[PDB]
Amino acid sequence: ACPSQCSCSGTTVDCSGKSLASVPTGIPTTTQVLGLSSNQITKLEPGVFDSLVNLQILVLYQNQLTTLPAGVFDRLINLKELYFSNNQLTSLPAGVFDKLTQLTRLELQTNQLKSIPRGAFDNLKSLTNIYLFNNPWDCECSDILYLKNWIVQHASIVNPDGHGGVDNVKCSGTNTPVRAVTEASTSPSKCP
Repeated sequence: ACPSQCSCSGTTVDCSGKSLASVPTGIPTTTQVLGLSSNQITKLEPGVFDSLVNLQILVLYQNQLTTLPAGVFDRLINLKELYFSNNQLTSLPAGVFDKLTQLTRLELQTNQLKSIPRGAFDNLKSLTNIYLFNNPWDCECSDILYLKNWIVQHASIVNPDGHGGVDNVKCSGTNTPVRAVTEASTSPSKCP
């Protein structure tokens, strides 16, 4: 059955724009597309998505999330697209994307991210487009070096489709490109 606060169309569950603070309980396990955008979600509980083994698209755009619980996406082995822009994310858990081998699209723009955990994208061997602009990347901290190395390596897939490319991943304050950060200019002690 469709959750009372959402609208359902086939295997798509549209819970967007309903002033929700919580993900509904009892989303059908056959769901392939889950829209949660434009709500009031500030915190996801551990395991909130574990049932959604058939999910291919997850939309969390325009909420107020600041962190994620460890393992939150681990059961989403069929995910192809993750739309997580326009939240307030300040960090990502280690390993958070490790199970998303089919992911082609990852949207992280317009958050509060300072760095990406080392190796976070290691298993994303289908990824064709990632968005990272409009985050206050902390280029004084040595934690930035993985992101720098990864965007330099994979420059063609960063911020495509008119979003400024690899150069639009910018250091907070100085506004210089993250891709130009040198190891010697960073410090492990200048890390919040």
